[PDB]
Amino acid sequence: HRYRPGTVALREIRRYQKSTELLIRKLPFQRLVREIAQDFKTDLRFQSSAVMALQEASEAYLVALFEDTNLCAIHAKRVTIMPKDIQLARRIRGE
Amino acid sequence: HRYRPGTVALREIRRYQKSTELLIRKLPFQRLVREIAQDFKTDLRFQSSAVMALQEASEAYLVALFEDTNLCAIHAKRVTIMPKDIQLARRIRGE
Amino acid sequence: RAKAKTRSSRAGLQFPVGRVHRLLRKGNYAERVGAGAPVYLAAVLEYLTAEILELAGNAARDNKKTRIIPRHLQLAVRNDEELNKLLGRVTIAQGGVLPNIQSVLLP
Amino acid sequence: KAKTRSSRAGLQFPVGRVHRLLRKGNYAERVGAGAPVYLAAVLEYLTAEILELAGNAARDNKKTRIIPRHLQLAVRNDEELNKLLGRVTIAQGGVLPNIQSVLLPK
Amino acid sequence: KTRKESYAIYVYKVLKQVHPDTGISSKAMSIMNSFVNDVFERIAGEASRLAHYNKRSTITSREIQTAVRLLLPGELAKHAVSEGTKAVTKYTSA
Amino acid sequence: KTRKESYAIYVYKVLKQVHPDTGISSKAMSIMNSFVNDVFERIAGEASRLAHYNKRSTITSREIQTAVRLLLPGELAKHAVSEGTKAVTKYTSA
Amino acid sequence: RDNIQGITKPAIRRLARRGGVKRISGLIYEETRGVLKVFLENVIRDAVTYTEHAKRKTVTAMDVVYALKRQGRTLYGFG
Amino acid sequence: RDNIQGITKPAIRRLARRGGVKRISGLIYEETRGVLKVFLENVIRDAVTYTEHAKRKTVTAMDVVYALKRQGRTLYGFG
Repeated sequence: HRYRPGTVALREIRRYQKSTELLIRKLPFQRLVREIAQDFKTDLRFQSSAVMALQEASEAYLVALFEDTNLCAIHAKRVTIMPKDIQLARRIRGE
Repeated sequence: HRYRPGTVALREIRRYQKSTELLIRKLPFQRLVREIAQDFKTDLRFQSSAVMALQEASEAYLVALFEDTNLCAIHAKRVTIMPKDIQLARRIRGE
Repeated sequence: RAKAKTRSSRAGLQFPVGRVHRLLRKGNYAERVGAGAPVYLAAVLEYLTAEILELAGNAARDNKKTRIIPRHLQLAVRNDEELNKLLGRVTIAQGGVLPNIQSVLLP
Repeated sequence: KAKTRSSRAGLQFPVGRVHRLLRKGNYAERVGAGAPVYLAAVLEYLTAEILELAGNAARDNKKTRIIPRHLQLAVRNDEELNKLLGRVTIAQGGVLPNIQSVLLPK
Repeated sequence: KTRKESYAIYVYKVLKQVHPDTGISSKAMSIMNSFVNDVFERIAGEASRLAHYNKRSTITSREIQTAVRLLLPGELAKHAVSEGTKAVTKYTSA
Repeated sequence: KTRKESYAIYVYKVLKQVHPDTGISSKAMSIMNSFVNDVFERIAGEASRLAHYNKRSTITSREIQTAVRLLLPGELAKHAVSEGTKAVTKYTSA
Repeated sequence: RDNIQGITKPAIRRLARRGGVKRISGLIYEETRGVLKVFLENVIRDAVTYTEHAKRKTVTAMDVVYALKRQGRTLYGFG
Repeated sequence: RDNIQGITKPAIRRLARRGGVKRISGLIYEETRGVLKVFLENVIRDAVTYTEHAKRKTVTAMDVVYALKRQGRTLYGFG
């Protein structure tokens, strides 16, 4: 007994559009932030609350960008996204 | 002796992209601005420079919108612009 | 000396008046400040807060709950046209998104 | 003998006027003694940087005076100055020439 | 330690006035505090700029009214203006 | 009538240094005069904001330097900061 | 009172040619006129409010510049 | 010290399924990973400058809020 391509994706969309959890992991993101911050100074010491704010802002920005690129992709009679759509959306937005 | 379609449009683009002036006539724009302003208040008198400033801002806005619409149109494997492109370009930026 | 009467009681309000006056004076917004500006500002702020809180509380009753959590605030804010226009570039922590799917991906 | 403060700092921009504008603009309640010099120097540097490119662009067209088209050409053609002033419309400026490669006839 | 001020009691009183039986958590209080602060800052800054632009140095009710009419979009603004006027009248009464 | 003040001779003095054989027109002069006020207002506002942030009431050189570093992007910041520091040192030397 | 028709057709063509196009359909003009009217209404209202506050009857370009800056289309060359 | 590999493929898939996408190609992940770094650097540089100006050796959660505010993305909740 096997499903067909298209159903479990809709089920996943419905399940994930009704929650307020956090998707990305914590420790890799914290390590990435603490490594990126190394290029401007030395021996910096982060608090225990800025990382959460950075994570929230990054997640919101990525979600908005993905929604816009999906709209731009479906504009052109297609159901798939390729980097051309992302580049065009970024160019049109103003970035 | 005739010109195949397309040449005159390119000539016009080249001619009009290398000069600075005002395209729309003055008196109809003045009448439209006066009517729109009178719609909100009665016994209103205008100076001589506000009309010019409004005209300049309007021209710049329309030119920018048309350029963005042309880019969105050439995205989807076409040469002719249609109202769907204008609507999508307005929607993406946020208005 | 007579008994003290709080300035908020005279105007029939709930938000404080003296605190707003002191904040306006000490924030070097202008050289001098009149008298009715704190009253006007307090009234406007109270009206806006009451409207938003009433909408959020009305929205929060559907889920068969009693308390209020930021999800209800986001749901109430994003479902009103004028409030959505006002807060056009504001992100709320742990807010989520409204359920919405396109009309072409459906079977 | 009175000597202007601009002469002491070796700057062509005024110093007293900037100080008075800073004090009377209710930006803060106290203003330091050495504040205006930094602002004067920065403004002078920015003005010189813009004017050099403006004149260099204006020299091309076999002309002497400067018209706003030359200023628009100088501002748009640079990278960082475009980022700084990518949020301003200049009256009587024109548009940078560019045609997409697809529309060309072949 | 030092003392820090907030807008908790007034918000709770308004909530009790509107809805009789309804609780609240800490995150909602923080969000309400931040929103109130942001709106107050915006309105006060706009009023100060408008008052300065006309070569006069005083902030009175007219500047606040004009700033409110300029900022708030649509029907909302209308309602707000009316409310404010009533309050001032009461202060004039007593 | 009444006196109106604007930057109209300092720009010409600066222009007479980089290029000694070039004049300017009226509209370009007006554009250049209007350009300076925007930068001045932006820098002054950022400096006032930063000064107010740290629970202090004073404006000095460090706040202006930090505002200049924050505002100007790209590569102009280094040259601008160097020129400002040199000018401040020269004035302090007296 | 149909002053909106004074914009006429060839002006849109000239603007499009300046922007850069090679082919235009037959339904663009209505949308262009609607967009222009929508923009002008907001700009005019914002300009009118300022001169209403100052107790004056004549509108000056200074107020228009101020409204354009407040909404934000910063314009240079008009004081 | 390669840490950009921490963001993996199923994480991107989960993050994508909130706008309504239904099919995912094979080259989106690299572009997203390249995009994220620019935003992170842009925020972090301003946050570090704000922290440095106050003569401190730690980053408060408040500086990040005023770092985000300047660009045009406010954040309610942390103060």
